[PDB]
Amino acid sequence: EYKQVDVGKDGMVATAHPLASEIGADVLKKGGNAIDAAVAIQFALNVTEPMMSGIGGGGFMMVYDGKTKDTTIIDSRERAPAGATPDMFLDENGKAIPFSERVTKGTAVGVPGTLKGLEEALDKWGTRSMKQLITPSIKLAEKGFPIDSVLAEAISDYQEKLSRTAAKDVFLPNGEPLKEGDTLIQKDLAKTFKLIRSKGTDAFYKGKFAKTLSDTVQDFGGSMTEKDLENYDITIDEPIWGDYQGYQIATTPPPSSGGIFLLQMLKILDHFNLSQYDVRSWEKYQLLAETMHLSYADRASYAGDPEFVNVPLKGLLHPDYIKERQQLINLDQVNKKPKAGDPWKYQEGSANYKQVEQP
Amino acid sequence: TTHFTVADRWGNVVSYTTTIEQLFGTGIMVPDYGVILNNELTDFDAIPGGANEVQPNKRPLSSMTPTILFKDDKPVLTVGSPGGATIISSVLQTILYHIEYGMELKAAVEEPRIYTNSMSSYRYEDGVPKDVLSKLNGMGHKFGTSPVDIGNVQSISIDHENGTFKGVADSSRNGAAIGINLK
Repeated sequence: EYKQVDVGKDGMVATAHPLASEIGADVLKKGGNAIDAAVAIQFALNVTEPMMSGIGGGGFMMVYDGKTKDTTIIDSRERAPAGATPDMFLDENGKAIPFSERVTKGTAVGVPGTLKGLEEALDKWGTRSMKQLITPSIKLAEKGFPIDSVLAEAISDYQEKLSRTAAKDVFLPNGEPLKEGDTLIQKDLAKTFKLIRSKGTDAFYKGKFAKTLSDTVQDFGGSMTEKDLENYDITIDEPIWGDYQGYQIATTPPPSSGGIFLLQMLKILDHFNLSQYDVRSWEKYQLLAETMHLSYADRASYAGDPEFVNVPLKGLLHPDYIKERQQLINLDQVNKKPKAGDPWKYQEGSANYKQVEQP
Repeated sequence: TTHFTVADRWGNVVSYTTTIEQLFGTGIMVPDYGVILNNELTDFDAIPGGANEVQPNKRPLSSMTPTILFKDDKPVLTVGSPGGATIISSVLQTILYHIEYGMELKAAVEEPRIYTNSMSSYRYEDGVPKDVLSKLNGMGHKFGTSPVDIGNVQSISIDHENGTFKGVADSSRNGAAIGINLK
């Protein structure tokens, strides 16, 4: 029996898969810290929740350091390869390739960062070796585990794109999707984890794996090279901070839109004193929906990778800008043409990009 | 995408959102190596010229929102979720329900969410009342005929007075919270 709520005196783990939570908790019980446990959990989720994350991808890992009292983010968001181009998702007529078609092409594959992120996290805060931490996941991959309902539904839902690639041998053996309770065995992933254990992250970013990954991306139409993999490094990001209702909030900056617009929606909604409305009242949902429209419009207009583009952060969160936006919201009427605001009236500078509506 | 969180006895706290973009990413597996490849670059704008256009060596805009809240200069709450653009809304709503509405953390996490980023894109979870949906659609909203789950919030709260941790996993997946009690 696993539970979805727990309490403890000496630490806590919460993940989307019981086997991963077990592995993270085990690390802590054996004297590892939260960063060691988080690294072990990522490997475990890579095996047991393989549709959602892993060393083929990237992420944002926010860590509060209990010794230095600093909060920092290991940003392992994937990079576009050197051969990527602004128009790479357009057809010959200069119109967007339909999303569902884009998803399965090699051009969609970013240079993976997750493994580089785990290595950096251990370098900064680790007290356990990557060799210790990856070992339980090598065993889950090699020996297998019975698949949960979420995984089973995923294999079924995504049967078509899995059927087009080498993934078919793992998830659709004999041409049939594995069912809830069936054993999933991932021998090749096990082998890859053994190579990482023996040779370090070079097993991934260099050598035969890097060549094979690159060649495969190219077979599916993408431009990624071995040099792209060699060039990759994570970035250390400073959180963006805001105040809400007596709390300081540390959240994720560009290249995520998440922190700025979490803070902006909180700031807009804080004007309304939402608790005055019952938690299931139409008034509450109205105010939520209207705020979301304004903030998501700003996101579409103004957010991108801050190594490349000017995100008007000061402007977007300026108390006077918030006021302007909040003033656009009524209980009894809906904005039928919500648009981005002009955060540039509330800070210096200008966009080094244009306003282009997406299909 | 998945979101997880860990806190230890030395006061370290981790809030980590991680993804391969779509479920199973591109669907492409590196042959003989078992690695499923992300489709993350489709998070870029298809039509260039704007803030989130494709460039070489550029990273596609994310909506992942791993977050830690502090009180009296100590971490007290961790929040994050999978779900693409809906993430910002799931984290917002969890914070609103826990703090603005003062709801207990599991309750705050389980409270039915909504999401809408435009006049032609609406989602709601089971439990948003039918008459509420009638009222909102009556004003020009476009909520659909059935609910969908939105997000999957894992969260840890930390009580520094009593020296305890509380873990919560969202019922939208089969997640587990496991507390540590040494000895």
